[PDB]
Amino acid sequence: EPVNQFTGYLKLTDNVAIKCVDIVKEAQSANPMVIVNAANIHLKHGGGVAGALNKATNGAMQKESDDYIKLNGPLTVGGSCLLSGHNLAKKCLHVVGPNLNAGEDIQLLKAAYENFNSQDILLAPLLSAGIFGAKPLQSLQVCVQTVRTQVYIAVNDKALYEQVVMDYLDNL
Repeated sequence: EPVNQFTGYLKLTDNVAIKCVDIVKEAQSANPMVIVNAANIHLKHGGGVAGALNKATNGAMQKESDDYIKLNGPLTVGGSCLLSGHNLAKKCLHVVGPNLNAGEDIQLLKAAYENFNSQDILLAPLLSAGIFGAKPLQSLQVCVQTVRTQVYIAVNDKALYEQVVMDYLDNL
């Protein structure tokens, strides 16, 4: 029942924290109020983060998202909608980062991360990573520049995490 039980993070700034952990494992440990899904505009939750989250919900996320699309239609790249977080969190903020492999502009990551400012505390993946084709370190840099609320970022990427740590040490 206690929520937002975030621990073991590296605080990169007063707003942005990072941990090297699987986001579903971390949702179970932290019991967040808000989880971010790395969605596409059609809320088709397959592949990368979206598939992992939807699987963790036994497809409940997809069912709700289908109903949303039926009534409201697709999102816009850089946009978001707030839906149930099902068994992962109270709320899920579905945020659409640009897909560089679909030729979408990487600058749309600013708009995408601005959505995080609508919730006070969030557990999130880096947006536009995996086959969305953005280099995760660049996605992190935009997040740090843009997000003003408290975001806890879960990355399952040892290479990235150890570089982020090196950058933090260099900046002290």
